[PDB]
Amino acid sequence: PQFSLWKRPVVTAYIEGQPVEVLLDTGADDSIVAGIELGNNYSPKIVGGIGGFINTKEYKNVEIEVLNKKVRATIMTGDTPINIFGRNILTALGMSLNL
Amino acid sequence: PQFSLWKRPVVTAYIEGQPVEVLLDTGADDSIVAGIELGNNYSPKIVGGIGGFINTKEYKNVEIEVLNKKVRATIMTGDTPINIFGRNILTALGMSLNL
Ligand SMILES: CC(C)CN(C[C@@H](O)[C@H](Cc1ccccc1)NC(=O)O[C@H]1CO[C@H]2OCC[C@H]21)S(=O)(=O)c1ccc(N)cc1
Ligand SMILES: [Cl-]
Ligand SMILES: [Cl-]
Ligand SMILES: [Cl-]
Ligand SMILES: [Cl-]
Ligand SMILES: [Cl-]
Ligand SMILES: [Cl-]
Ligand SMILES: [Cl-]
Ligand SMILES: [Cl-]
Ligand code: NA
Ligand SMILES: [Zn+2]
Ligand SMILES: [Zn+2]
Ligand SMILES: [Zn+2]
Ligand SMILES: [Zn+2]
Ligand SMILES: [Zn+2]
Ligand SMILES: [Zn+2]
Ligand SMILES: [Zn+2]
Ligand SMILES: [Zn+2]
Ligand SMILES: [Zn+2]
Repeated sequence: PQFSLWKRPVVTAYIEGQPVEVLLDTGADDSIVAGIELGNNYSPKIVGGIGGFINTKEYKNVEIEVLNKKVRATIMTGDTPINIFGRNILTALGMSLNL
Repeated sequence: PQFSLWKRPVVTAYIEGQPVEVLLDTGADDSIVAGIELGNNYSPKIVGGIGGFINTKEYKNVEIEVLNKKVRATIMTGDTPINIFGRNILTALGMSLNL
């Protein structure tokens, strides 16, 4: 698939079966999702964005389905205004930025 | 050129001739840089992300040299923690995000 970036590169995904809208974000190291409930097996993490820092819940080895692929990856849940798949997932998917 | 996303995609750009390192960010609609003064002809705007919001100043038709290309583009200035070249610049350069 190819994203020409005239529109946001947004897609739908499942995270442990939970449907989400996510932004493919080359500017993010991590993948941050709001709203989904992945349970109590997490570790707290601190994530910094353009405005400051948030606490997140880090879940390892989470099943994610996106772009017709299935991978395992780390998801952090917390208060992001847009759900983002960062480079930890983009690399698992084999994505690249090209010119 | 290809950015494989194992590392942050950061390159050196020249904005009105001054060198800045910038992050090539598909998750950003627009571009925001710190530490460079672009003057009194702007439109104030607020942008939001993780951690909250920041005040910015939006400048039009700014000279940018990056990835051996020269373009004229919209740039915001503000107290951003990292310099971001968002989709308005990536599309001017003809960049794409591919799987
Ligand atoms: C959260 C996204 C919807 C929007 N952001 C772009 C995003 O790529 C930022 C860009 C970014 C990068 C570093 C620092 C601040 C912001 N990355 C980010 O917040 O990533 C966080 C998750 O992974 C971690 O790795 C980097 C910071 C953490 S943003 O910086 O808030 C932003 C919003 C609007 C514009 N026009 C430009 C930038
Ligand atoms: Cl597009
Ligand atoms: Cl489009
Ligand atoms: Cl499913
Ligand atoms: Cl990281
Ligand atoms: Cl941490
Ligand atoms: Cl960690
Ligand atoms: Cl972080
Ligand atoms: Cl391909
Ligand atoms: Na003016
Ligand atoms: Zn398009
Ligand atoms: Zn499934
Ligand atoms: Zn949407
Ligand atoms: Zn991180
Ligand atoms: Zn992080
Ligand atoms: Zn971790
Ligand atoms: Zn030059
Ligand atoms: Zn400051
Ligand atoms: Zn392919």
